[PDB]
Amino acid sequence: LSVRTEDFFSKEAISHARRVSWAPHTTEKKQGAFAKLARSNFSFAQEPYFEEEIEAHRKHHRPDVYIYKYNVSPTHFSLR
Amino acid sequence: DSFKEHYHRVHLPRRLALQRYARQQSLRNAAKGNVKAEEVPYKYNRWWVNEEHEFVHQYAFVEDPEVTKAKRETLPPVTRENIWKEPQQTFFLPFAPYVRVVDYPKDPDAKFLKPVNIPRWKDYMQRTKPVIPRTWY
Amino acid sequence: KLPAGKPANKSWFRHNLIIRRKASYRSRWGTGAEGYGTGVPFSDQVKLHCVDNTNCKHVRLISKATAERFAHCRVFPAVAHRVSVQRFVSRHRVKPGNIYWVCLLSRRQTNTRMSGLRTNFDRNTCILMNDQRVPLGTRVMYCAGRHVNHKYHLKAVVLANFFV
Amino acid sequence: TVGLLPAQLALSRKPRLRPHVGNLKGLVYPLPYYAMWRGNHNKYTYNKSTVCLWGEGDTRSMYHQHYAHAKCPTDYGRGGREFEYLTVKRGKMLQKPLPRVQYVAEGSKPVWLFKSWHTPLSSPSMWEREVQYAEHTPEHIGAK
Amino acid sequence: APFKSVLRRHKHHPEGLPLYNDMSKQWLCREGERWWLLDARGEQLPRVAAVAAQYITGQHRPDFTPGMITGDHVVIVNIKDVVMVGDQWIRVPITWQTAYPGGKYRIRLTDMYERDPCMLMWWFLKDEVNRHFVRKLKTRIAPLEKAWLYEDSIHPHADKNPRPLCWTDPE
Amino acid sequence: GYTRERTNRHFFVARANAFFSRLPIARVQRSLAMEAVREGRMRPWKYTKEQILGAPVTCNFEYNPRPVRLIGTVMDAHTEETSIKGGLKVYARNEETNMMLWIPPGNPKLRHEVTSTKGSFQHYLDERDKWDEAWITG
Amino acid sequence: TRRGGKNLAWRPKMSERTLEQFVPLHLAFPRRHPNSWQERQFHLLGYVKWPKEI
Amino acid sequence: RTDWYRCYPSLMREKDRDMYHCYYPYLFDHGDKMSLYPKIPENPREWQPEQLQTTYDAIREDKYDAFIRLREKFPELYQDTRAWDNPPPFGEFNMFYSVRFGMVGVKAFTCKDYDELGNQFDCTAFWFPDNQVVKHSTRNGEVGTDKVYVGAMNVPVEFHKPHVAAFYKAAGVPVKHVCAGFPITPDAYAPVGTKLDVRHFKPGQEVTITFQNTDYGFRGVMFRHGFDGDSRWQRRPGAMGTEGQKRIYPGHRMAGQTGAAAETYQGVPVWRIDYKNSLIYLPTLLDADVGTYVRFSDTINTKGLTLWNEHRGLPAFPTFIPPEDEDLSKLATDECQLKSPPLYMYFRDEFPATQLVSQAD
Amino acid sequence: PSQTMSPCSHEEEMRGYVVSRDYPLIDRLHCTRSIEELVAQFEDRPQIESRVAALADMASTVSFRSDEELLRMFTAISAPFSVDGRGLNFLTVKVSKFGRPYYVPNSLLPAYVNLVDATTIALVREQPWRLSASPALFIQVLQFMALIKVFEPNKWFTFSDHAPSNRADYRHAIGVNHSTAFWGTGEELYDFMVELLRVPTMLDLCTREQMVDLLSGFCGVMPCGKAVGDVFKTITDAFLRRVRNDISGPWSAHDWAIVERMYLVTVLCDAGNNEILQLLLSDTASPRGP
Amino acid sequence: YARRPIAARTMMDVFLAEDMSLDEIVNFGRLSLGKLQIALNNLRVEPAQLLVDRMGISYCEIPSLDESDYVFAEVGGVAVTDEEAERVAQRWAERCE
Amino acid sequence: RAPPVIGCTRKARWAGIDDNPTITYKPWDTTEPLMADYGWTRGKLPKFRARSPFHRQQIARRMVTEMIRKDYCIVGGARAPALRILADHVVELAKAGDTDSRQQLAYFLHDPLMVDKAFDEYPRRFKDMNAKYAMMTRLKSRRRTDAVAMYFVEYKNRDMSDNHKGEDYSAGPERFFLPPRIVETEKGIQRPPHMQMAFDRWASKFKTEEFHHWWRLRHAKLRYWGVRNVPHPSDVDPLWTEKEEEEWHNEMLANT
RNA sequence: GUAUAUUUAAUUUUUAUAAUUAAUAAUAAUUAAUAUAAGUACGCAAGGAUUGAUUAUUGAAAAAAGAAAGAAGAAUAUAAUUUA
Repeated sequence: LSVRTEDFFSKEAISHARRVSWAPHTTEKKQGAFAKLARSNFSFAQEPYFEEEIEAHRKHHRPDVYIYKYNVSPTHFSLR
Repeated sequence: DSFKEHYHRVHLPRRLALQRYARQQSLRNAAKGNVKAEEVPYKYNRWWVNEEHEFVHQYAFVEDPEVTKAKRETLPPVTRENIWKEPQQTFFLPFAPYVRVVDYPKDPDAKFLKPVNIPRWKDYMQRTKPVIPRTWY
Repeated sequence: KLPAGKPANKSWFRHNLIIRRKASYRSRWGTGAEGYGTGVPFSDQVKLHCVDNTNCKHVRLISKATAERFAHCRVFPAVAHRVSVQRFVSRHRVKPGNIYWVCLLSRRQTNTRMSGLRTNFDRNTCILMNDQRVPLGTRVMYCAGRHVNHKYHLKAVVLANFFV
Repeated sequence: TVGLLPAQLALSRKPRLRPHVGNLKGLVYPLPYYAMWRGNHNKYTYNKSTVCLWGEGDTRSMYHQHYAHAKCPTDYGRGGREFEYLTVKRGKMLQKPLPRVQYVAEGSKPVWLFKSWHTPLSSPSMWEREVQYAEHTPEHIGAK
Repeated sequence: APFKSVLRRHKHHPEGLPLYNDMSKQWLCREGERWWLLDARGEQLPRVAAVAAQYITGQHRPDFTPGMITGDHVVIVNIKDVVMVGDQWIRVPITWQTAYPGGKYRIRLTDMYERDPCMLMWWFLKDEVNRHFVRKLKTRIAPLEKAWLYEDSIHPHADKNPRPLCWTDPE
Repeated sequence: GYTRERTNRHFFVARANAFFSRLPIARVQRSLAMEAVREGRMRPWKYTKEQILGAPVTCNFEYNPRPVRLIGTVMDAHTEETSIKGGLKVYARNEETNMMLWIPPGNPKLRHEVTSTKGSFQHYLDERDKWDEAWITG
Repeated sequence: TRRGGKNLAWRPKMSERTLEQFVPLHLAFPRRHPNSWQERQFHLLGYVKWPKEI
Repeated sequence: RTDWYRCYPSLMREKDRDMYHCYYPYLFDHGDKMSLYPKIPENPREWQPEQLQTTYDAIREDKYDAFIRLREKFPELYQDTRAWDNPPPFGEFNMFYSVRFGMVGVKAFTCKDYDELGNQFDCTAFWFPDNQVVKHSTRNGEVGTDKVYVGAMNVPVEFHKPHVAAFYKAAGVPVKHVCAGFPITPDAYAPVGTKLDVRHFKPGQEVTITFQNTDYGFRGVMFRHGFDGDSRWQRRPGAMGTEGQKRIYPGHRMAGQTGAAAETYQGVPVWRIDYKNSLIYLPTLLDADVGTYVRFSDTINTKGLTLWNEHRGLPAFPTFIPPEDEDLSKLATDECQLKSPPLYMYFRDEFPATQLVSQAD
Repeated sequence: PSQTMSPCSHEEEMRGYVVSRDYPLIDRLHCTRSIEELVAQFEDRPQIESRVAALADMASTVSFRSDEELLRMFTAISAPFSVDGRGLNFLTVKVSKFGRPYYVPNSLLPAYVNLVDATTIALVREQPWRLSASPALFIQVLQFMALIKVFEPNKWFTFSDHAPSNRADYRHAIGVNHSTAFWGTGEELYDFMVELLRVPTMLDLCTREQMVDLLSGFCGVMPCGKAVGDVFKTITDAFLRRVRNDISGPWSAHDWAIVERMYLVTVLCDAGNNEILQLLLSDTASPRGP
Repeated sequence: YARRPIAARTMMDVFLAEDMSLDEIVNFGRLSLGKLQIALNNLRVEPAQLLVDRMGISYCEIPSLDESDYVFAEVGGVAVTDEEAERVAQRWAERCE
Repeated sequence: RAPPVIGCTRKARWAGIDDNPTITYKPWDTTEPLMADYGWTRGKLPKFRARSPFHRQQIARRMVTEMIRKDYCIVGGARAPALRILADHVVELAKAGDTDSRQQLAYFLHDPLMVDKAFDEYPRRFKDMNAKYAMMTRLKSRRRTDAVAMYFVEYKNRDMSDNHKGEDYSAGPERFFLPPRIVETEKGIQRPPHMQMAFDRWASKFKTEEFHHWWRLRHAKLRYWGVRNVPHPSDVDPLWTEKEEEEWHNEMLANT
């Protein structure tokens, strides 16, 4: 085709989970904010395992509600 | 007859028989009345960020028997005029060509006035592949 | 024999120094008249004419391979062989033992450009050069070649009036 | 551009990067280096079970607290060095519908929050949710 | 006296090599053959190979005769699930060689499995069959062809009702 | 014999020299020559060796920075009629340089023009003698 | 310089440094625990085979 | 000589194909539906301790909803994300998948041509006689085994052997002197009996040339392989252990029949197409006799790139179909020639302006 | 017009074929010749090339033919073969450069292979309902595939029973038997027929004679001589049900002969129908047949 | 599936007066071709019958125009202007007349 | 750019012609009629075995001279096509009829009388013939000596030929020095007087008795050397006698 | 380190058709010249690198199914140059 700024500049290779948002303004890197504020410029483990995250308000206050032998919550089940 | 030569000699017909059994699965499913051919699911999970924070794409292509039959039977569309009139460029121009020359800022010696939209030399050297999300050149 | 227990060839260094083409039906040193890449670089003891105000008149080459195709990617040391005399200063104070670099100006062999041009000069021509790639002579008395237009021969280009 | 010197592509003495010229058999797809990590060969493609670490082909049946929640059982593939950089499979492709957001009213007009790096990361607005539905607002705690 | 022709069947000859299952020889008898199913899930590979070879070569029959090559077919399934005792999966070598000077191939059971597990099972069955009969090509080859290997649980021999093969370990 | 060197497959053993008459090679080559003439890389020429030998030729090689200008004779000509498979020999003689060069026609950069409508065989002979003496002395 | 071993399916033309990452150490599959060891591990842990009703 | 170290795509291992690595939202399979959460088994007894069966994860739901909303309402900004949900259709040319068949042509003659610069190319002109897709082949439908057999030149009935004539009769295609084969992809199929024009290629693309070398007969080592490791030895004088050579190793350059052989030039650029006379000029010289049936294929990659792409161009997939109005019999030979762009960048007699002492411009 | 069409007699006119519709691009030739004419040519000109051409035309025209036309085609084509012989064994030239001769089949074998492939494509991939609708065609195809040893292609290349060949089941990487090994000749068609039997409306439409012929065809096609277990069980069950339902009504010596043929077929397929045997032994109205 | 056997081993072109128009030439050629075809068909007195029987001619065609001529839009690398081409044509016509 | 194989390289005996640009060297003007290079390449005549190129040239001259003397000549091996091509070249020279062509043929051949005979008869004999003037039949009888294929090389248009008209060569005459057999229907033909006189003078030599003594001495020489079937010079008989002379004289008078 | 057997090279002569697997030539060729970046990073200063392009080093390669005692040329480069 032709030459383009899309070809010029490369985006950050960040996973969906890590990405805070897909907005055009948030497209850039996090360290960009610090670099702008300072007016200057400047690796997964072998077995990267994460335990599933939960909403902050629900996880910090989990009701002690149970059923026959399974914990029941508005968002999650479990076994106990 | 080497060990592996004998192994493959014995098993290649056996692998063909196993594949024949696998095909017979769908053949029964069709003779039952369900003429629709076996469908393979589409995999959305093909774009990844590897351990070194590098973009990776898995290319998955599915061959449609109906499309293959149509191609083998009917003529293809007439070739576009541009395709057969323009040549195949012998070079591959850079994704981010570097041009230090620019006539916008007075006294071009001043670096702090160069347009930012044009690439840097580091970008020109680094941009050997399409942008991250994109795969086709 | 060396190394003992597995003798090798003692010509390992000269193998790096020289460029040799396996003389097989698919690979040969042409006569220089068929196309680009055909010919043969000069050997060590080749004697050639040195055209300049320098007292030297004949120069024996030292490089195991000398040609125009790679006159800019290699250094051609050489030794003055038959120096002239006067009857009466650095240019005229050459000696038949001193060693200088040389810059090819022509080859008596058939030289083929990539453009299909073929040329046959009458004399193997060179000029003395200091280790800083600056010619000793004040000017030249022969025509250079297209290979002499490289930036590696800047002073030679400046002095040599006519190219080919 | 034209004033700069691009890399030779058609004719050159430099190594033309085509390792597949004398190492692959039969059809070779234009995708460069698709069968390179295998050892630069396209044989032994009939194997269904391969050497697998946790989270790979045959470990789908087994349970591992991480992959059991962070990887679909049907999404498992081949071993490490036998990774599937390119797959070709005959059949009718099936575009299964994408997931539909749940616990959202029908016809409700959400509120949009424009996240941007100009807002400091520590601010709770960054951790807020972009698309905000009226039915997601707890009105009995006073929240708007 | 007996005379085996120097003009043998060669792998490079268009006539090709035979399959002793479809051959008819004085020392081949498929009339008394049976069919067994061996599920090699969680069973040590050497033990599975030995157990399979015992039935494949016909040594499990009281009418066994070394000259006569008669044995029951064995369908080995779930070879992918075959187990090795410890670190043997990567610390056990498989060595072969070509006539070339370099020639030598040293590989791991892990590599053999990643290429084809049935190949590894075939290697161990070959080792057993060679351990017991090595002096004759026909004896070395025919039982191996009698053997059937499948890494998955799906095999096309359902039309033969292969009875499950039940055995016990030395322990 | 672990390798083979000869192929006996029909595709390779087959030759179409029998059917070559279906395509006119000479007409295609003459069309290429006429295309070169139209583009201007060369002009048509229909001369014999007797007619051309000894004729003066001016050569302008569009090298850089200064185009190379030479005047020489015609030692030989490959063909007597316009054709891509041509070529012409020249003996250029500068102040102290005697270079005999073969120049092919149709090259956009090597503008060679026979500046005279005729040549002299006596001139060719004496120029050839000069070249022979120079080559022997060299 | 080797005159043999050119079957890339078994002798890949890659360095030991490049193959080290692919050498498995915590080999999840194929498994290394035979079925005969299941009861032995059960007893070692000390559990009991209670009747189904219990 | 080789750059396999350059030739390596960004490595990845399937253990990393995790929800936290996916560039786009990670979707789970629940049968006929795609979900953001793992499938909760129907039998609750299969639940494991410390295992959470998620039914509504606010973080995933919000992030996915925002992603979908942005993709739907800002298509231009998020065009590159379209391929995630809208995969390219099959049967259309694909840059990394589509492989199209080639052609068979006779080596017509040799000539010399010149670039826009002063570069001379010793071109070989290959004639492409009546070419047609003679047959379609596939080994029981196995993926990747699709092959197209293309004819070379018409021929009388009496010319061929009885079995070749029978093969052509069974095919129904007009009898052809030569028939080559090309492995392709299903999308590249063309119906049997199709007519192939020289414009199937492009002036500046890259072609793989398979031909038969000229027969030089039985020649000695000086002619073939002519120029005129260690097994076991002790580096130090510590001990005495060695392994001498007890025979001739299989790889040993020795006198033999040098000549006829299927040679294959890889990635020769095309230089000129003359579709009126059905000729293709390649700027190279072959070690083959005139009349050899050369096979032209399309090089699929070069220097880590793909021959067909938007930057360079796209082919007449599957083949070139000439328009209806045009009539080659109504055109002259000079009106039907397509010259390639320059292969080199500068005048090879000189040096590039960067390396040149002075330039005229 | 552009020239003159030199006159010629009707006997010397080129007919029976039509070019493809898209001549300028697709210049293939199709055969519109009548099946009766093709069979007449096949029977009156026994030359190898004539038979090959007739078979090629038949293979081209299979999809355009009807059930009766296909029956006539197979009946005419099944002439040269015999039961005990080795079908499709057209060995003409003998090459013994290595030392053990191998015999290369002539052009007839590819003709029959292409005919079988065309029949498979027509009756499986294009018109799968035809086999179910017409039981006579189902029996004819099976009998043809039994007469020609489709599942024993090694016989196609074997020259003597003492040295059976393996050109159909051997394949080396260097290039041996690349063009004669692992042909799926009749595998797909046989699998489709087995599925049709296993899913029956076909047996409901069939006649007892047709069922006996079908079972015989299956046991003949199978290289071991015995039909698949499921197919044999299904056919035997259907035949027993029909015999029990129709014996109460009028019965004929032809029906008794059909029952005897079914019993013999079962014995040949190595099973034994105890009910049929007891019925035949008990019945005394009519004498038994051979 | 094949062409009819050879029907002509010698050829001879028939031209009319140069003043005849292209349409007239085409009409005459078509009329002659049709008459000869009818003569051959009836063969399977008049000039067509005499040609077919006595002379022996058994073929006639109307070949396409020889378009191999060059459209010289540039000579020696210099574009041929329309005015220059018309002037050259006029000069040649005047010299011929 | 240069080709892969550089320089004039010898190829297989039966190899194709490639138009790769290489410097071609020809020993001389091969287009000359009788000066043709011998080689196994397609552009050269086959080089039959000889002790040297000079010996090959001598053999070619002898073969052409014998062909002219008697149109028919039996030659063994690769020299048959060479003889046929040389005969065609001689016919071309005769048809050209230039004085330079005649002098060239005189240089080539051994017999000026045969040169004159060719330049006199071949023009009118092949005036209506375009290209091929000599035919080369292959004889199923191979030479017992070395088992080499034999070729009967003959001139065409014998009827138009004047001195060789009605000659049948199915079997040679009774004696090699007698006029060749004549077809029954062509028995009245009369040969040119000069050729007839030359043949008569040549035959008189053998008619002499000293030739009979030489023949007996040759019997003795071959017997001594080792040739087996050489009857003793006591048993041998003269080829020519008085009664045979008069019978052959009557036959010659009848044939005219 | 003075053609037998093994061994190796090649062949067993148009095979319509390379490649399911066996074996097998090229796992960083450095290096040299010039330019870009850049007269930048860095350095108290003089000074000043890392570094994927071009050139030089010029070659580029696939085993197994059809009919056989003349020259794979009716030989002078056309699978008939008219030819009697």
